[PDB]
Amino acid sequence: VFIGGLSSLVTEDELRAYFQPFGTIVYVKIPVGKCCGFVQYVDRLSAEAAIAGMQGFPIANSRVRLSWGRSAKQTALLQQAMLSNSLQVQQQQPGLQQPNYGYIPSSTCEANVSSTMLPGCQILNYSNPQQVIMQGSEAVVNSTNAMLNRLEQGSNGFMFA
Amino acid sequence: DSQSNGLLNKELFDKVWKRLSCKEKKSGQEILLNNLVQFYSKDTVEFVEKNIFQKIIEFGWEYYLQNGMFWNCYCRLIYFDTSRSYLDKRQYIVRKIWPQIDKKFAQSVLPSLTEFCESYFPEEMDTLEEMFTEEP
Amino acid sequence: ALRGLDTQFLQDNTALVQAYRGLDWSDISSLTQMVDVIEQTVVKYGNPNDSIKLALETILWQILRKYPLLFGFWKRFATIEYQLFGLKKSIAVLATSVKWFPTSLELWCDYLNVLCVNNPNETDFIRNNFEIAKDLIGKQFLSHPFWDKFIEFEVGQKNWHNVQRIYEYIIEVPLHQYARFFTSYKKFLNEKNLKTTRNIDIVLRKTQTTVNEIWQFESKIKQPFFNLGQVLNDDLENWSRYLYHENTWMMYIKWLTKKNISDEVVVDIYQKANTFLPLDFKTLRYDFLRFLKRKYRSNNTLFNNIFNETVSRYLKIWPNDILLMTEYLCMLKRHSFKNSLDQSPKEILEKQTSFTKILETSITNYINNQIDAKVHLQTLINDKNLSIVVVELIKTTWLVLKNNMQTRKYFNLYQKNILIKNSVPFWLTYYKFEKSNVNFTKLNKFIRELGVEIYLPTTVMNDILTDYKTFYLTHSNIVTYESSIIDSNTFDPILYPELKMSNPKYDPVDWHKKTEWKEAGHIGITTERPQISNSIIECNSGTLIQKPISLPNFRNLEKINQVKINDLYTEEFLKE
Repeated sequence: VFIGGLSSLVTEDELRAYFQPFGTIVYVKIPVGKCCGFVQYVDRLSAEAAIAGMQGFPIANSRVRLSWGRSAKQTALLQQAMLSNSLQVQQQQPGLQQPNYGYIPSSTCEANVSSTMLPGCQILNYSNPQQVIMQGSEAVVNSTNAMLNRLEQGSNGFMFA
Repeated sequence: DSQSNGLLNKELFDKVWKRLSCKEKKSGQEILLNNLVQFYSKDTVEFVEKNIFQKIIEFGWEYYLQNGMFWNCYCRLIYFDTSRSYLDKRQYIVRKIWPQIDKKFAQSVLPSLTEFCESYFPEEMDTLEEMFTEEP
Repeated sequence: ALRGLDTQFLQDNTALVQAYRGLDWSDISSLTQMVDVIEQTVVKYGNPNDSIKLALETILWQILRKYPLLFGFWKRFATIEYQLFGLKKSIAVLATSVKWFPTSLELWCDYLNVLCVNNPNETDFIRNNFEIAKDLIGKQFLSHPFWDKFIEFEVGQKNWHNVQRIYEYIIEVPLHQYARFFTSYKKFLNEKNLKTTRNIDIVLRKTQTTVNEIWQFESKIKQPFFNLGQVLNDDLENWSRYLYHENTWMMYIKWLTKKNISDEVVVDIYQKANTFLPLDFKTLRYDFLRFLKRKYRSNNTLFNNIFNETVSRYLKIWPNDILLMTEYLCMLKRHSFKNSLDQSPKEILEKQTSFTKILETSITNYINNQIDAKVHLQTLINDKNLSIVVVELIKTTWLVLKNNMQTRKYFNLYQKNILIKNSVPFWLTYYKFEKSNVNFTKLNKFIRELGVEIYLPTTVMNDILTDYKTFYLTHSNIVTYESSIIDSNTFDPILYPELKMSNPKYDPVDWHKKTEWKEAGHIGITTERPQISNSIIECNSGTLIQKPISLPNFRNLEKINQVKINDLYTEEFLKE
């Protein structure tokens, strides 16, 4: 996603806090003072859900402008080949080499495994920053426990995100 | 003062206590503790402090004594009680909770208790640091 | 930014003074101004730095020539080339000479004498010493150079055993046992140095840096720590750092903390790593803050001032960062207003009310845009960091002085400000306050407003909706719930948090021209799609036979090929 129209008073952690529950997230780097950011998800489904859900929402009192937009490498490539104005052709983003069976897209797990591998559960997942973890049994305990931690520490001021 | 008795009904508190008694075998003990300290009243907090926290101290169970979230919750119960004034709640915490935690456990209990003392009691931070300094 | 152009401009401006052959007081001061602008921008490596010292010495500006040497020592730790020159000069000096010449010599001896290439520095001081007639002073430098593992150690030993014809072996046993012990260490150190001497070669690669062997050399000088170590690992870090790498600094600080020298040495190293390191690293800096908090217990007054100037210098460079403001304010509440339990309670309560008074006059002063630079808190307030000061005022008014009327007055005042209506700890403190009082009217009106008119991050909105559903289920009965249901908002505190979680913009209660229709199969790409106006596919065929079917009306038949894109990316970021 290209998140455009930012306040420029918003950090990267505070911008990770908005766009994280839509799905797991590879990187959230933002340029120094171009008043616009860049968020990249693992899933196409989660990124489309983020553009639907967060369109025009105000981050630090400025209506935000969400749309698509390439990476940092491709942007440097297009910028130098546009100052040389030669071709400015792009490259397709890499596929997941499907059929992939473990993964149920748009799903987050935040942190010994004998799982019965049945269909309704989730077996594999992407780790949060990055590597691949076998999904444990106790996702809800770790998640709920971390959000009680986040509430009690954020009320006193140790994370603005 | 028109308070529905929440988890501390005698039919539900038994279901809570039979799960807090298993002590590490069952997952999710911290959320049971953390959801039992929202009463913010006089006799309700007095029930909770007389029945769970005092009794975990009285049995001397090692899992909860070891774990810093237990002592953070047992301070945060008393401090958000709206029945005490400031002086008696601060003096109750520093004089009769913090002495009870064992110094062999201090390396796990101090990182969770330090965040409490840094958030709410910045003045009494040096007392907590000198209770657990590396040299007696 | 262009260090090459900053190298080129000084190389061009010096070549304008040198080839016009004049003193050129414009270009002399311009090459000096280009030197000052560069040296403030870049750490100024000693080989490049020496030319600046050589030209100013050629311009005979003795007082200024000494001062640039001190800056050079800070810029490069292994600057024996700048050290020797600063020792070569300042011998041509005034009356303070004899004391200053050894002072620079001994300061370098605590700076560079533990290096393998330090043989020229002691010899030059020996050359200074032999020019004096203090043969006792020459003898003292001889025994010290014998005891340190240096390059020409055997060359120094034999030379000192012939020039000293008068007092050669007054203590034979002491001198030779120190010499052979030096040779045992230098034989040991010869393994790492030759492994370093055979990798350093400028080919713009990892071998020129020698980082693998430098990490090897630093590791093997860490473990066999025979108490030269702290000076040696300093000397080992100095040659390895000169070759910005903050992890090397963290390892040197970790080793020196484990070695337990006095803390002011560590504070000096921390200040140097604060000074020469580039901004945005954000990891050794907070390490420095928590070291200043931990070591505060030993010695009181100077660490408050080190802390205070540190936090001011770090809100110079990271103004958007908020953990510094609450960390400063925690230290202010501890140090400036301290009161134990053993003190009489009127003293305690007056210190709390003084803290509330200074904090409220600070935020009331900053909102109405009048500043008071005598109080340091007035300077430290930033509009990203104002909210945490308001939070400290709320939490202190409500939890310490314990009046709910004044607390509600502060909430009802400050939630209308621009800077803090969208702040996280203010509203989450408000949630904990209206949870402490167990009323649900303000909580239902709060979480009913949480997406539309109180804009919070979605992680915090999810946390608030989850914890408020968990709270409401266990603290409220059906007689309260069924009277809490109102139909114009279809709000119900059991199920509405379960629906409002991931989408913030949620309204609870001509379709063909909305922006959800037009980009249906494909987001972002908008196309008006052709459709039949009066379609009959909802009508059953049991009811189509009753009367004959009309012709189709069409809409948007011109636009089966037109597809249009609002490219925010290219317009607002590629072409600015």
